[PDB]
Amino acid sequence: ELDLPERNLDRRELRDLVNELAAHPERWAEHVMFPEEGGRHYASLHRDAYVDVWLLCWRAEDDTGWHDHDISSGAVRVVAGALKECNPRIGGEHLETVVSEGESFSFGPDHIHRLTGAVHGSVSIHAFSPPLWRLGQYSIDDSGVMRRVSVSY
Amino acid sequence: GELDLPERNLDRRELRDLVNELAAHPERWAEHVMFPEEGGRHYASLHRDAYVDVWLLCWRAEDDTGWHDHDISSGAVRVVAGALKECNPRIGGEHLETVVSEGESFSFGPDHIHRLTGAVHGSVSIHAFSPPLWRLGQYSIDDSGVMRRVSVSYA
Ligand SMILES: [Mg+2]
Ligand SMILES: [Mn+2]
Ligand SMILES: [Mn+2]
Repeated sequence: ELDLPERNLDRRELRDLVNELAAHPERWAEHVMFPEEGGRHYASLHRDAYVDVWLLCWRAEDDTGWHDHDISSGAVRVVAGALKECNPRIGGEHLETVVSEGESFSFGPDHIHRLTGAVHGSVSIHAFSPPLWRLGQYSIDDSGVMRRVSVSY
Repeated sequence: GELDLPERNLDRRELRDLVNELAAHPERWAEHVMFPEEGGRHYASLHRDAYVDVWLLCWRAEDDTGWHDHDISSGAVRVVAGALKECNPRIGGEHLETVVSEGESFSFGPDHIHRLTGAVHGSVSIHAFSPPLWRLGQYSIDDSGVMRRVSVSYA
């Protein structure tokens, strides 16, 4: 439990949150784990009615896929390693951005992105507000038409 | 008002059956026909409950829904009069367009992304959603090309 307001957080507060937490390894160091081949390691660092905070440990094999967070704003802090944040572009020229250790970014609830290209041993802290309850997972058929599946997580 | 429908969700086929049968019963919707001189596309509610939403839409040639999805709602359209253009997005910009003319209908599942543009003034269509259309995702494109989905409450 942290000293946060009794409400949903905007993306500026979420960014400060992931960084403040990166600066307190005492609360996330023990949850680091790189499954040799299970699923992308999730570790709840704090969950309440207003915020979900996760620690993610990445293998080179991990990819979120194109997705959105419905109504949830979000922030990411790379603790170690580096991630690839891609934002969709109609036309196929998808904007791609390498986010290196020490760096962080945030976004509002309308964000569509994909996290991948994780160098082995990468560690990141992800916070969502309101809590992440439903996501939209996009897919493109062989023909080219795009879909959005609402999923539970 | 309210239609006498089952107390459960309807699938795509049932939603298409519904909009087609309502077209054949103008007593249920003829009175709600209206084409705004100005003030946004006209929507009139025919039925809203915990399982199904039904709307009558009256189109002017300018009207446009924009690119959007229906979250978890399956849906169906019947064009009663005139015609609409049903566009489906394509990464590349070559969006798939399809004129839906009077008498014609189509259904879709919850994963559908589309845009409907009124093709002719005086067009009228019936739209049904199950589960109810209480949340809608409206897509936008910045000149950078980056696309974003704004979730909206339509309940
Ligand atoms: Mg709390
Ligand atoms: Mn995400
Ligand atoms: Mn629609």
